[PDB]
This record gives sequence, structure tokens and C-alpha cells, in this order.
Amino acid sequence: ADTLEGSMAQLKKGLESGTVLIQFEQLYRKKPGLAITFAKLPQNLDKNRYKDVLPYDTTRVLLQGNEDYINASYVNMEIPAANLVNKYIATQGPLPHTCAQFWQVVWDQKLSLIVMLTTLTERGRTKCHQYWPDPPDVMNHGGFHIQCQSEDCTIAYVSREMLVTNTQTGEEHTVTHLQYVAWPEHGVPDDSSDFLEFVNYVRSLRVDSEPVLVHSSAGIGRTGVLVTMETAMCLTERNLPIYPLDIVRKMRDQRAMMVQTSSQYKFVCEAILRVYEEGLVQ
Amino acid sequence: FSAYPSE
Repeated sequence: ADTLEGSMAQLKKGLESGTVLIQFEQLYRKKPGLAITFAKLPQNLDKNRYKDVLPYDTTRVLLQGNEDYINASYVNMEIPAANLVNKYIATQGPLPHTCAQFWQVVWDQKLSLIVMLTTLTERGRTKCHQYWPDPPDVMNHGGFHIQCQSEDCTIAYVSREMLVTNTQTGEEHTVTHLQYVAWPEHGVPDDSSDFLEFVNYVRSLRVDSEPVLVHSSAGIGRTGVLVTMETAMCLTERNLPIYPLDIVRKMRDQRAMMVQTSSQYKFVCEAILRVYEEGLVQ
Repeated sequence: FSAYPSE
């Protein structure tokens, strides 16, 4: 409610005071009352990369005709005044034994865009399994063969085109894979301008009505920042009010803990203000 | 099984 102008006055003023950060610290991380059962079953415990980052039952991604569990959540951000919904699947970095289910989600829904917001390793520890092959190798995951047909590094991210072939049926599917490598776990992007350019590039690569698969290591911190920013960009361009706290709450009603740290929330709120101001015309 | 680290 209110207007874009008033919401940005409210955000700038509350950044200054700073009531914006206090209200973020007050927000629940996990919505009370939402069941989390499947994620804790004995056969599924080691399918979670982190013990405390689990999908709600209501928004858990199911594999079509397949009972295998995956730690993945549907996250949809509605902009109702624009009759717009931005769909995501937010998931963790696959483990060695969950690559099969990851690629099954991609196949089931013919997802043509994967956004990976992590390096494979940090400080000697593995943060994500390499679920694609180094070109020109071909990888087998759960009855999909994967090959990387193109790989180009920019400054901040790597752009890969991947071919997914179904071993059972012979069909093929192509996926664009963006790996943002300049953004450490529980941190902010190394460069804010690279981040914003990357978010707007992701927006431009959206296919109509198709979820973007977004993941990091846990799939909540850096993913939450990106989702918040894309939502805010859509709201700014449509002259609609932006309440970052409402956005984070809406995400957290669908996948717990989205936007991990106060620094990450402060970063995205400042970025939102920046975008609004440098786009503002008298 | 360990928690997602925080800073």
C-alpha cells in the first residue's frame, strides 16, 4: 500500500534510524505452524545438506510419479496489481547422492534456467557437488546424461549451456546454467553493480510462466537476496510500493530462513533504494 | 549433521 514514493521514503528513513533492521531481526525465520515432516524421515535426513534448512511439506517439490525426496521448495512472488507472478524453485546445492533428483526436477518441469549462487568449495570444504561435467565429458545422473556444450567465464559468473538427455526415452532438453562465483556464503556480493546487472540479466532470460531454479549451498541466504531483488526491480518499474520486510516474510512462508543475515538484508534494502533513485525522473 | 554456518 501507499505508493512507490512513500515506500521509498519509509525505507530510506528506516534505514537511517534504523527501524528496518530491527523489524527484520524480529521476523520469524520459519513460519510457525507449517509442518516439516518428510524432510526429517530416516531415509531423507542425509538428503539435506544442512540439518536446519528443510522444506515445508506444503511447498515441497515433488518428483512426477516418483516418491524420491528432494530438499527443494516452490517460491512464488506475486505482484497482484500487475497480475504478475515470478515463479522459482529454491533448492540446496546437490549432494553426490541427490544429483539424480535435482536433474529429475529439471526434466519434469523442463526448466531452461538454473541460477547457482555459490562456488563448489570454500576454504577447503565442499559447498555443492559438481552435478555437471567439465566439457567435453558426459555424466550419468539417475538415468540422465548431462553434457556442457559451452562454458564462458565473465568477471562475476560463469555461463554454461547444458544438454540433458533422457536415457530411458532418448529425448533431449537444453538448460542455461549461470554460476555466480563472486558471492561468498553468509556474505554480500563482492560487487554490487555486478550483482544488479546479473539480476537484470536473469530477469531477461526468464521464459514465460517457467520457474527459475535458484540454488546456493543451503538455498536460502543468497537465494533469498536474489529473489528479493528481482521482486523489487519488478515493483520499481511498475511504480508500485516496495516493502522489503513483506517480501522476505512472503518468501519465508514458502521456504524458511530466506535471506540469512542482517548484512544481507541491509545490502538488498540499500540496493533497492539505489535502483529507485538512479532510475528516478522528476 | 551440521547447521548452515552464519558468520
